[PDB]
Amino acid sequence: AYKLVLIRHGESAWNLENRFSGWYDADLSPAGHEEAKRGGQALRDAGYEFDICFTSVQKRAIRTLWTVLDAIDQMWLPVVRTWRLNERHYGGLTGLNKAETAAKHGEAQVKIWRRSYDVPPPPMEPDHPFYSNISKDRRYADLTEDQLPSCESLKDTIARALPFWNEEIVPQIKEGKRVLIAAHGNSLRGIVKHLEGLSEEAIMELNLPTGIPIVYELDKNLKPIKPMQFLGD
Amino acid sequence: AAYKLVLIRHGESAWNLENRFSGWYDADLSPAGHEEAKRGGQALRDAGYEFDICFTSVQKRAIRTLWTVLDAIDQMWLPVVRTWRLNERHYGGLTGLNKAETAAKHGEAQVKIWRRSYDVPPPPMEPDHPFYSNISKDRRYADLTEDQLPSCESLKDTIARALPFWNEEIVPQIKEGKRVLIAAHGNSLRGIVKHLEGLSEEAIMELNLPTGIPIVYELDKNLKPIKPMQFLGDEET
Ligand SMILES: O=C(O)c1cc(-c2ccc(F)c(Cl)c2)cc(NS(=O)(=O)c2ccc(-c3ccccc3)cc2)c1O
Ligand SMILES: O=C(O)c1cc(-c2ccc(F)c(Cl)c2)cc(NS(=O)(=O)c2ccc(-c3ccccc3)cc2)c1O
Ligand SMILES: [Cl-]
Repeated sequence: AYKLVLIRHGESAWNLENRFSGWYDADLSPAGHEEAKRGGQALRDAGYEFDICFTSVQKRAIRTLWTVLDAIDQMWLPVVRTWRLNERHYGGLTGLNKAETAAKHGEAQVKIWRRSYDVPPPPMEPDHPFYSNISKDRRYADLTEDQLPSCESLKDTIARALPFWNEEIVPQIKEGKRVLIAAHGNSLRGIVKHLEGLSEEAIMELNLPTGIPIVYELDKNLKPIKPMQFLGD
Repeated sequence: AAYKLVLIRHGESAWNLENRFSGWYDADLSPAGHEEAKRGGQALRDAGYEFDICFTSVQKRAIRTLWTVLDAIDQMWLPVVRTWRLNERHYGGLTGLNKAETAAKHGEAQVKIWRRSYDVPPPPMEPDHPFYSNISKDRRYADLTEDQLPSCESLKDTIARALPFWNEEIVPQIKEGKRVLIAAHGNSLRGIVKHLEGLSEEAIMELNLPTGIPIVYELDKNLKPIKPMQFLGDEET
C-alpha cells in the first residue's frame, strides 16, 4: 500500500487568498506560516518519512514545504518545483476582492464563472497591474507562448497539472518512494480528481482544508483504498 | 567574463558554540549563523545577482543558509540539488568531541600532525562511537556504496569525493550558461577553490573561507578564474 501526502498552503499577505491571488507570487501571512508549522508538527508526531517532495514555483507553497521539512527534520530531501502545480491563473480578476469583482463584471457573469468548469475568466491584459509582474517573470521564460496562461478555467488548470503527475510523480510512487506534494487548492484539485475519478460537478465542490496533511493510501494501481484522512486534533 | 559563479560558506552552527567537531553531524545554524546568511543574502540582493540553479549538501546548516539566501533575493523558485558529496569533511572519531576533550586525549603533537597534514585522516568513527548510528545509519546515505560512506576523511579524501560532483554535475550546468550558486562547507568548498585556482596542498590547507559572505568567481569559457575571488558586502565586511 503506497502512502501519498498532500498539503495546501495557508493564508497569504494582504488578504490575497480572498483576492484571486492566482499566479501572483504572494508570500504567506504570519498566520499562514504558523499553519504550516502546525501541519509540520502533526506530520512529525506521527513519524512520517518521505523520500521526495514536489511543489510549485510560488513562494507560499515553497515556504509551506520548507516549514514542514524543517519541522520534521528532513530538509535534506530532494525537492522538485514545477509551474504545472501552480494555483489556477485567474486572469484579469487576480488581485480583486469579491465586491470589486462583482462591481466590475456584474453578478451574473461572476456566478457563471464560479460555477462553470471550462469558462475562463477574462485574460489578464497588459495594463493589468500584475501583467508584466507575472507574464515576464524569469521563472516562466522556458514556457512556450501557448503554455503561459493569461487566464485559466479550472479545466485548463487540471489539464496542465495532470501531465506532470503522470510523467513525474507516478514513476516515483511506483518505485516505492514516499511522496509529499505541497501545492495549491486547484492544482491539488486536479490530483484528487484523477485519483478518485470524480466528476466536474464534484471537483468544483471539493474544499480542501489548508495547512493540514492529506493522507492517501493507494493500491498497486494508484487507486485510493480508502477516503482521504487528515492529521491533527 | 563569460561565466560567473557564486559560492557561500555557512556561518556558525550550534556545535561551533560548544566548540565541538561537527563534520557529518547535522548541526543547525546558531541564531548568529542565521543572521550571517541573511546579510549574505542581502548583499546578493543589493547587487542584483540572479541564479538559475543551486547546489548544496545534505546538511541543514548549508541548506538553511541557501534557504535564507534564496529568500533574501526573492528566488525561492529556483531548482535546488542536494548531494552528500558537498558535505563538510568527516572528522571520524573526533565527531562530537570538543576542543578540550580532543587536546586532553590526543595531545598537542598528534593534533598538530592532524592539522598540518593533507592525507592523514583522524581516527575512524568506530561502531561504538556515540554518533555512529546517528550518522552512518542515517537513511540519507542509503544509496552510498560501502566504499563511499566514510568512517573518517583527510582533507584529500573530502576533496576527492567533492570533485566528482563538480565535474559530473556542476560543470555541465556552467558550460550551459546556467548561473550557479553553491551553498556548502569550508572543506568541500576548498575542493572547488583548489581545482579552480590550481592551488597546491600547502596553499589549500592554509585557506580559510569567510563565512556567510558571497564569494564571486569570474570564469572564462574554460572555467579559469580571470581575477581573484571577490566578496560582496559593505566596505567593512
Ligand atoms: O601558549 C601555549 O603554550 C599554547 C598551548 C597550546 C596547547 C596546549 C595543550 C594542548 F594539549 C594542545 Cl593540543 C595545545 C596551544 C596553543 N595555541 S595553538 O598552537 O595555535 C593551538 C590552538 C588550538 C589547538 C586545538 C584546537 C582544537 C582541538 C585541539 C587543539 C591546537 C593548537 C598555545 O599557544
Ligand atoms: O582549517 C583547517 O584546515 C584546520 C584543521 C584543523 C584540524 C584538522 C583535522 C584534525 F583532526 C584536527 Cl584535530 C584539526 C585544525 C586547524 N587549526 S587549529 O588551531 O588546530 C583548530 C582546530 C580545531 C578547531 C575547532 C574544533 C572544534 C570546533 C570548532 C573548531 C579550531 C582550531 C585548522 O585551521
Ligand atoms: Cl529546497
